Amino acid sequence: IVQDVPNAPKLTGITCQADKAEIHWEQQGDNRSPILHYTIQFNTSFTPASWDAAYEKVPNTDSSFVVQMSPWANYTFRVIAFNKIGASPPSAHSDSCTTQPDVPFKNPDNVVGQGTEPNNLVISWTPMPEIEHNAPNFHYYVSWKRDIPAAAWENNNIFDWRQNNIVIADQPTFVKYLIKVVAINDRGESNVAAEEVVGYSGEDR
Ligand SMILES: *[C@@H]1O[C@H](CO)[C@@H](O[C@@H]2O[C@H](CO)[C@@H](O)[C@H](O)[C@H]2NC(C)=O)[C@H](O)[C@H]1NC(C)=O
Ligand SMILES: *[C@@H]1O[C@H](CO)[C@@H](O)[C@H](O)[C@H]1NC(C)=O
Ligand code: NA
Repeated sequence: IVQDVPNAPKLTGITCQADKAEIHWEQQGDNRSPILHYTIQFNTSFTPASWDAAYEKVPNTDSSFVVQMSPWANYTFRVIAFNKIGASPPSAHSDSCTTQPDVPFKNPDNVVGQGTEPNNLVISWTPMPEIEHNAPNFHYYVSWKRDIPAAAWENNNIFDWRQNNIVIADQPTFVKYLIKVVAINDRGESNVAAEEVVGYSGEDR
């Protein structure tokens, strides 16, 4: 038998719920090599040119699948069929689903407090991409204080979601600080308590 990758599946419909979508499709021929699994890909209005995997290796017996959707986003999906020869061209993309705003569901990862020079303290974190913003006017709220009884938190709003640090200067060398980096948007601060990270001014811990 002469084999080839499968034909593009036909996306037949979609159901858009508040926090999930059910995508439906019909395979269109396996060109003589049984379909092994499907991949459901998705793109958003934030990064429309990027197609990322919503789910890989979806069973060959499924003709529909439920995928989770994050708050404040528009999503369109497409399906690719795979057989031993390889991947089929993608199906046409689905109609879009729009999700409503909510508070952020996480705070930034990799929070570090460390000086780069003797008398400063640099607080850094990994920026959260737009799909994690969850509502308009997303910003980071950075707080810090010396680990001294009665010391008050000093705070700073960072409205640039791509910014990954703040530099605090005129600090004593090698002293301890308690630090927090919280995600906040129009709906409120995130629903997960941020970890109080221990940091040190100067270059040593
Ligand atoms: C996901 O990517 C597709 C393109 O691969 C987007 O579809 C294009 O959208 C523009 C309008 O923004 C149309 O003018 C083009 O004709 C589109 N056509 C398709 C046929 O490719 C789609 O809008 C993107 N999804 C989201 C949510 O941005
Ligand atoms: C969704 O698409 C509409 C229409 O293009 C746009 O006005 C809106 O900004 C988009 N929303 C998000 C969260 O990307
Ligand atoms: Na989101």
